[PDB]
Amino acid sequence: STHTLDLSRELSEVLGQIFDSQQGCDLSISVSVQGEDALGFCGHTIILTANLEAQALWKEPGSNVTMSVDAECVPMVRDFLRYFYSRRIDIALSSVKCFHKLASAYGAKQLQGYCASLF
Amino acid sequence: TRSTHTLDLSRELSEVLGQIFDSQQGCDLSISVSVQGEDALGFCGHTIILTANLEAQALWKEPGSNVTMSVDAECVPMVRDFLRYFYSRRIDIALSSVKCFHKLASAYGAKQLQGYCASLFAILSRDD
Repeated sequence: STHTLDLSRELSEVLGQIFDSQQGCDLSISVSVQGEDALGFCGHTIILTANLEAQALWKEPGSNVTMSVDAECVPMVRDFLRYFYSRRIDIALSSVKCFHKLASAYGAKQLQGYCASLF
Repeated sequence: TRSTHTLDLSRELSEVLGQIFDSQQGCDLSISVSVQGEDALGFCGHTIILTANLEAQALWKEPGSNVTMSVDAECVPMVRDFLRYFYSRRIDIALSSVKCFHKLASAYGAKQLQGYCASLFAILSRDD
């Protein structure tokens, strides 16, 4: 007889909130838009290296990664990076075009396959 | 705005986080398990994962810190599964371990585990 306790349902948002806080980072993500560095974010190598979707972000702790995105796709970058942590993403008609561009350019094969089927 | 398509691959996360602890690589916390004074067994933690869990409140320390855990000689085999529970957020408890797992949770602020173990003996009050 073995009685199991499971509180693992929270883990999707638990990991998502680690990215939201932007504290204890060991990776710097710069978002260059129209030449100049428009936005900035940070990552946690320990969480990122565990996900095959975040293969583009599999770098040495302390490395600076430069993300070049279209001016149209600037609001969809935060959700895209959070998807590597949370492993959950909500896609609408207006964002399926931009999310497919990001997944193709940054090796998020599962997301790329999902966006392609939504057309 | 009327149609939203959601992708969810978050089911893996219980074991994904559990395997991070299993590997014992890329640690930024040293956990020394002492039994009757002298050091018996050693482990390592990841502050980023541990600080996210309220159960691991005892392990909420600066990256690089050395944490000492003073446990009973009987509760030594339950130490590895107790620390993994902070990562995986899942634990398998038996009749022989429910006594030890309640001692660990009470002494190291794992309130959810302490509450679960206490409710279990109302069921295990009998032999089998």
